[PDB]
Amino acid sequence: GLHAKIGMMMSSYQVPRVMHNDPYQFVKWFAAGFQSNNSFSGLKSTVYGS
Amino acid sequence: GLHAKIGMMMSSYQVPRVMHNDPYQFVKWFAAGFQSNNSFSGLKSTVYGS
Repeated sequence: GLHAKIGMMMSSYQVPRVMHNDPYQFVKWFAAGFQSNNSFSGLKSTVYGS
Repeated sequence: GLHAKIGMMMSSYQVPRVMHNDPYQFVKWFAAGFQSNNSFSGLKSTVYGS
């Protein structure tokens, strides 16, 4: 039915500091997608009420 | 006669990746020069036909 597929799990890292006055920075990223299942005969599987 | 002098011989390296979406990049560089031997009057050592 309604299912999800994760591309890359949620990870985090720090942009490294080069000089002595480089500001602190951190980055979080994530990737996934969604789809509701249809059959071969064209039978939908989710109902949204109004 | 015709000779060459190599400044730096052919080397390669990779630009390092900082973030998680930094593109991959590589650089190759090289340095040398050429000279045909001569003398004081204008006597030469190479002939180019037509």
